[PDB]
Amino acid sequence: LNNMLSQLGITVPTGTNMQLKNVAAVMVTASYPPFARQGQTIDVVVSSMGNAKSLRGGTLL
Amino acid sequence: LNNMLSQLGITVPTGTNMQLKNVAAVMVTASYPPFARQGQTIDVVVSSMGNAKSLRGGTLLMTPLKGVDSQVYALAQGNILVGGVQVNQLNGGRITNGAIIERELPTQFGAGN
Amino acid sequence: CAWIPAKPLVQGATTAQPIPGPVPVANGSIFQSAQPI
Amino acid sequence: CAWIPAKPLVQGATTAQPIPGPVPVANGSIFQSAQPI
Amino acid sequence: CAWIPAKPLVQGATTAQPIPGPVPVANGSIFQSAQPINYGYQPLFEDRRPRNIGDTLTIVLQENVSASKSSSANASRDGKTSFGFDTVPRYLQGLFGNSRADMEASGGNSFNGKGGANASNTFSGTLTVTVDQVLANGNLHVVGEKQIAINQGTEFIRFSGVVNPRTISGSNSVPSTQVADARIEYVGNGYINEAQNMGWLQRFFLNLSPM
Amino acid sequence: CAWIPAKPLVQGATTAQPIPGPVPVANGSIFQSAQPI
Amino acid sequence: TEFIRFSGVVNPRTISGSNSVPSTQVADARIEYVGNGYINEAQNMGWLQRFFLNLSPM
Amino acid sequence: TEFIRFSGVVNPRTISGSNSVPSTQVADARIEYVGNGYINEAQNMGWLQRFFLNLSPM
Amino acid sequence: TEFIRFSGVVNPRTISGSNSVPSTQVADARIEYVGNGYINEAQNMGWLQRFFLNLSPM
Amino acid sequence: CTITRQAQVSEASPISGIVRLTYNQPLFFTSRTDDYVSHGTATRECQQMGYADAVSFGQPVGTCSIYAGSLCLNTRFTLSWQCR
Amino acid sequence: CTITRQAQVSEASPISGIVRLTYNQPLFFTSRTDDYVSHGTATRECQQMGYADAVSFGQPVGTCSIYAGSLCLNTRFTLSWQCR
Amino acid sequence: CTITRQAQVSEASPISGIVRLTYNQPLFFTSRTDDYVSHGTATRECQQMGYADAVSFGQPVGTCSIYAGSLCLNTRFTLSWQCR
Ligand SMILES: CCCCCCCCCCCCCCCC(=O)O[C@H](CCCCCCCCCCC)CC(=O)N[C@H]1[C@@H](OP(=O)(O)O)O[C@H](CO[C@@H]2O[C@H](CO)[C@@H](OP(=O)(O)O)[C@H](OC(=O)C[C@@H](CCCCCCCCCCC)OC(=O)CCCCCCCCCCCCC)[C@H]2NC(=O)C[C@@H](CCCCCCCCCCC)OC(=O)CCCCCCCCCCC)[C@@H](O)[C@@H]1OC(=O)C[C@H](O)CCCCCCCCCCC
Ligand SMILES: O=C(O)[C@H]1C[C@@H](O)[C@@H](O)[C@@H]([C@H](O)CO)O1
Repeated sequence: LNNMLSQLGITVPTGTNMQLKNVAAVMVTASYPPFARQGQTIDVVVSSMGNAKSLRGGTLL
Repeated sequence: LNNMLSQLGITVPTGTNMQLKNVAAVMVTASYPPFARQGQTIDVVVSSMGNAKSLRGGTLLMTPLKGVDSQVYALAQGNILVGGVQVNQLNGGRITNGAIIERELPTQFGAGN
Repeated sequence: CAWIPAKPLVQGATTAQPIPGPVPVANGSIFQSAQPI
Repeated sequence: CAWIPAKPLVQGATTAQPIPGPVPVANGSIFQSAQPI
Repeated sequence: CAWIPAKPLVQGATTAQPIPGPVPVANGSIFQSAQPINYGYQPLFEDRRPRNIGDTLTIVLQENVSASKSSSANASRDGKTSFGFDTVPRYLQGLFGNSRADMEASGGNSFNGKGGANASNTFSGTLTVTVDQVLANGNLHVVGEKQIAINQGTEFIRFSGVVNPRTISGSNSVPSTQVADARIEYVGNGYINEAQNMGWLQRFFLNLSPM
Repeated sequence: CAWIPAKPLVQGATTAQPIPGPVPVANGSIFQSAQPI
Repeated sequence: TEFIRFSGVVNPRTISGSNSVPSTQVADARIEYVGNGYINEAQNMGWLQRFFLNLSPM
Repeated sequence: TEFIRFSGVVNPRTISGSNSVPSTQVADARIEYVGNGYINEAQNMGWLQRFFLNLSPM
Repeated sequence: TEFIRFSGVVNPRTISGSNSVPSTQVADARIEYVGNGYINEAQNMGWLQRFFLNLSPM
Repeated sequence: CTITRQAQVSEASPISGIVRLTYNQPLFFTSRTDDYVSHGTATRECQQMGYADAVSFGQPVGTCSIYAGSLCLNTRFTLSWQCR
Repeated sequence: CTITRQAQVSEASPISGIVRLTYNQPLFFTSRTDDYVSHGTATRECQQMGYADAVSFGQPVGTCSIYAGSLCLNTRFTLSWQCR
Repeated sequence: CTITRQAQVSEASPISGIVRLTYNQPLFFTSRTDDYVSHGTATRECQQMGYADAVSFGQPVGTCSIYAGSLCLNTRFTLSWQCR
């Protein structure tokens, strides 16, 4: 999250609490189909990585 | 919030309490449509980032929407709409026509055969 | 001697005059790009 | 003597000028590859 | 001498006679205007940062720089060899009978080099400066000067630099460390300042005399 | 000597006379712009 | 007079908060802290002593 | 003046967090920390002493 | 200048975690830690003393 | 005493389209080449690059390049142009 | 005093398609070979490799190569090109 | 002073198909044999092994082989090729 914020233009000090509960680290897996074209879209599967309780209405970024 | 205040002309001292509960840091995602024009508007999705309880009647303030190249492609601002035992998601909302495009992607359409 | 001519290691001008930027385009938008690099 | 010519062990330029990169291809995608190695 | 004519640094009249003002206009209103001067727009909730040429800003110097450098090297070599019979066998008298093989030698080589350097400076003042011009990006070029005549001499404290109109905090104050192109002068006059000059002969000896 | 002519490092005038600004335009608005830069 | 001059290349991502970046994070660090006047002149070796240091055996 | 120069080959996987990598993790480590001026000159042996050190018996 | 050079054969199974392997686990361990300059020269015996050490009786 | 000329180019960076020219001033000397040759050179540099129509946009900058004790033997003055 | 030439090639890495040329400058000397021979050599190197149409894309870099006390007997100036 | 030749082979490992050639450089000497003889030798080594069509794929590496105090009497330069 800090890396994303720094890339977007916000640099959080290294020593900070940063105790958030609305985000979850996830791994996304996809099946690259044969003859895949540049503009096409595919379905993905998102699975929690840490200790997140649920991903009910989350958004993958 | 302090950066926004300083940009607007208010410089809060570095050492201060600043314990507010009416604001929430959010990430806004948008779908840049094909052949996007400069003046057109697109829908955006706002999702809470920190520990905000809800975004029921919140307002998104002038967030720049950038592509994977770190370029500002839209500006999003407006009012969040969230659903009012299957409870609705109160930490994620949608803004219709909340984002106005700023840049146009060059295309080859019409060239070649 | 201390009066012998010498060149400081930080050579060149120590100042940069800011550029005014590009004049706005009357496209009806307050936002104006800045020539992405 | 300390004035005898000498070559530092770290020879060559100590600076690298960044490359601007490849011009974008008007394929309609914001994402642009970078010549995978 | 103290009787030589002199001009005080605060020149001109030290008094201003108040103006009576404008005679009232018989418009039927007790309120009477006073010839408004400036028509410019002024925000209410902003921090009243300097914005134009005549605007004034407060600078807190709080400058503190300290640099140190040290180096040393050494090299010591010592050797000392000996050999002696003091008693030689009859059969070995041919080779070592005399002191022919008796040997004794010593050698030493010691070197020690050192070097060092220090440079520190501090500044703990406050000076109000005035904007000189507004740059293209909005940065303000600030120049200010203050003269104080305690007695028997004058001190000039002058500051110059470029200040970004976003580091100004609260009461129009910005630390000197946040000012680009920091030019700070704190000079003096009079015999007090003259007593701190080396002197022509001593300066020549310092710059030319060997060692 | 201390009487030798010298130029202080902070050269130039240490004062700026404020500009009166632009005369108001009789457009019926109390607000008046200030020539945005 | 004392002149403190700095030069380098700074990545626009190590700048933290109030537009501050440690000098250790700046590439091509060129730092000069020089002085003038008789104070600085008194710290020069002197021509004869310098010649002896650079040439005198031992 | 002091010059501190570094050269090496860094694997782009030992870089941890804030773009920092210990020098012990860099292959082909070339580290130079040299000086100039009379301070550096005073640390040179001297021609005669160097000749004696390299040639004088014992 | 100091040169530290290492050579050997490492089995690609004793490498633990962060690409680190103790030197005791490397076959054909060749380790050199040599120096240059008058500092290194001062640690050489000297031709006459070396000859006496290698030839002088007792 | 008050005569100088020969203001040349010193930098041409396409990134941001910035052209920088430099000229020299002796200790007790002034300098103003022609007020037009610098513009011509900046326009030539912009045309050589992808931009054109150089604009001064700035003010001369003078930084000492040669130091001799408490003096300034030479001063470098820079002129900046933003190609558009 | 102000005459130098003979800017040669020093590196040609197909990875990232980078060509580097180097030239020398004496202590009190300048150097600018022809502003075109470097481009020709870079194009030749790119053609030798799988790329072509070398672009300067950068600015000259000067690092001292010979040190004599508090001086710089020789300075190395580098020109970089990105084959495309 | 600036003349050297005779770049020979030093290693041919079928594992990974790596060919290494080495040449020597005196203290104040340069070296560039012909830029083509090394390729020919690498191709010959690859053909001798099960591979072929050697590719330079790399850059010359120079490591001192003879040490005389604070000097480098001889320098070894290596050229690597990956048979394919
Ligand atoms: C890295 C290794 C490389 C290999 C190196 C090879 C060896 C490298 C060389 C090492 C040996 C040094 C040479 C010294 C003599 C010489 O040449 O260099 C002199 C200058 C010095 C230069 C050296 C710089 C080297 C630079 C360094 C180089 C190092 C590399 C010039 C000179 O000559 N100066 C000279 C001059 O002075 P003056 O200028 O003022 O005039 O005259 C005066 C007066 O003469 C005397 O008078 C006496 C009566 O008065 C008389 O007795 P009397 O019986 O008659 O009474 C008596 O006769 C006698 O000894 C009578 C009889 C004694 C027998 C007793 C049994 C002893 C056995 C003892 C056995 C020895 C065991 C090793 O003899 C001998 O058989 C000697 C034994 C021969 C052994 C052969 C080895 C077989 C291998 C056996 C191998 C064993 C295997 C296990 C008279 N003696 C003489 O003439 C002198 C000479 C006569 C030669 C004729 C004999 C056949 C030689 C035949 C051949 C010899 C060739 C070499 O004998 C020697 O020593 C020769 C020693 C040779 C040893 C070499 C070993 C090789 C290993 C082989 C290794 C490869 C002398 O004092 C003076 O010499 C002296 O002072 C010398 C002093 O004593 C002895 C000090 C030795 C301390 C060690 C050195 C320490 C010095 C260190 C500092 C530098
Ligand atoms: O055997 C010899 O050669 C010697 C024995 C010593 O006495 C020596 O010193 C020398 C003397 O000089 C003669 O006078 O003679």
